[PDB]
Amino acid sequence: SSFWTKVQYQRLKELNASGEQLEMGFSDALSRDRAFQGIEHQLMSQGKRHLEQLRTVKHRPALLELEEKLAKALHQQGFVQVVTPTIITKSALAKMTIGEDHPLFSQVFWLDGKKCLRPMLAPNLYTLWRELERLWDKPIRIFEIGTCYRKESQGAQHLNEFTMLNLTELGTPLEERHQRLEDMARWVLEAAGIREFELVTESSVVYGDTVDVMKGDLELASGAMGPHFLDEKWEIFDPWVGLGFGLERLLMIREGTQHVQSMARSLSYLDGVRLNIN
Amino acid sequence: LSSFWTKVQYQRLKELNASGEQLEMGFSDALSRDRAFQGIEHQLMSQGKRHLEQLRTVKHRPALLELEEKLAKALHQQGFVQVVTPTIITKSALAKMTIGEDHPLFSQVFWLDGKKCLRPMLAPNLYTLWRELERLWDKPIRIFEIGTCYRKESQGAQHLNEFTMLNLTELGTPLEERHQRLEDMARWVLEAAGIREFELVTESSVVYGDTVDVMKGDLELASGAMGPHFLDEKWEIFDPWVGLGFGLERLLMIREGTQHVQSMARSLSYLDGVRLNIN
Repeated sequence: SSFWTKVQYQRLKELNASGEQLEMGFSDALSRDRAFQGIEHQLMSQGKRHLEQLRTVKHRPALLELEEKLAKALHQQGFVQVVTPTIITKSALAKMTIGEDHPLFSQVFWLDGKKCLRPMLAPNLYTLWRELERLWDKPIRIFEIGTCYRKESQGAQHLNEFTMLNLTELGTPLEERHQRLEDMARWVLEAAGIREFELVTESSVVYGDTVDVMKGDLELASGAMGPHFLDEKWEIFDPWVGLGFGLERLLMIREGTQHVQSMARSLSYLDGVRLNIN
Repeated sequence: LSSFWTKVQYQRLKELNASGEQLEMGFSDALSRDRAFQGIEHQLMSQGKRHLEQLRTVKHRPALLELEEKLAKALHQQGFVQVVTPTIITKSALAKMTIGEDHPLFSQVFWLDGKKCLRPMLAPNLYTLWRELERLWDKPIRIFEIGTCYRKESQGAQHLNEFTMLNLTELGTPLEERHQRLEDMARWVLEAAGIREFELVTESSVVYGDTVDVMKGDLELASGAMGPHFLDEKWEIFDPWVGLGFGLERLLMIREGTQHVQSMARSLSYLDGVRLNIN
């Protein structure tokens, strides 16, 4: 009836110990300790092995292989990729809501009294939409892949630095909005190797007719469409659809993993492998 | 040659990547001037629109993104392992780059709070990876990273708070081959970026190791160094090594011969070197 001690559970965890392995039980406190050195060793061996694949054939971790595969898949559907500032103005962050109540101000990393690290890509993409609409015929399709920051979590699994992928279409014919939302989820998720997922539609006073792509309980992405009450402040007058994916979750929810930090930007892990091993 | 572009017209033609010729030309008076302006602006805008049409119909991604992929693949080919590290670093990390209130680096940095700031360079994170990997992989160990870095101060006429760096390194380079290895790194990167002429100026500082800079005539394309280095002690590094760092936007600017370093940087007012403010 003796189970893993603290440090043992936490160590095995970083090493991506299964859920079952973690729930293992032993008779005596020493018998346990013996088999501990046993599992850790096996898991370490796997990490070294995987790291060997990175050194000799991949040459880049999953996050980057995923980004390229997703970008290419969208370039193929005629999406134009853009790269915008990670540093946005207070003024821009404010337009992300109506009224003088800007909840987002309490969860962002302020650099200045005027500047902050973007916690999302929407304000930048909103800006480009307005500019491209005057230059390009619709539908207009653009997306971006990049780091976003949020100083405070909503759960003990929300990273400070995370990678997002927002793709949008300005000019979507109204009756095609839902279908286009499905297309986007399909193009991205299939390209990531995830075929199962529901498009749980929803509609709130605020969020509006918001869409949540999910694989059971876990949400892979969040999307919305326009006319949207935020279009006024941004000067957008065309209907649209957009979807935002958190790439670390996609990596997580793909190669089934314990912690999401195993593959997020890090110094402790390399391509999902803890570094202080064997 | 009596009247030249107003401090407003000059600035506008600059944004629209007007050539240095156009920026200088003068005229008889305010008219011949204000007429040639709208005439040049119009041509520059047709240009930008045309370049954007290429982006929209065939490239599907801007120069910065295209360059990043070419450079990364070129290094994967020479056996370099690409890594991705956090943009937020500790005060300790920054300090190990020898400093405190000592060097103004602490004042050139964007602090998020009392113990963390946005990385102004990629060195500390790579320093950490060397340490970890030296225990798992046979040397020479080759790794590199392409990522955003932050500095809140201007050095030259150009200044980006957000810039993209490419730092490649080799841990375990034999002493007698360091200079050559720097040549190689300089070559693999720049040649892939489409820049053919450049020189590695090695300054054997009589005070602090050897400082290396890749120069293009008078412009600096990359900054580097080699170990043993006086900072290796704190980072627990003991092997010889070489590293080179490149600012991608600057590289792009140098190559395409453009006015602003921001026209191809992360932006909201530019897209693939083109000012959106056009028609």
